[PDB]
Amino acid sequence: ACGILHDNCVYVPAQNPCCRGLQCRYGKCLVQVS
Repeated sequence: ACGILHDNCVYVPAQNPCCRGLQCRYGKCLVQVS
């Protein structure tokens, strides 16, 4: 259960719980796409 593009999360990259490619923003894990 890696943090997804709309999975509530905090900006702690050091221990990124998200799927590699997504980055936690204070609130939700942002899909680091542009």
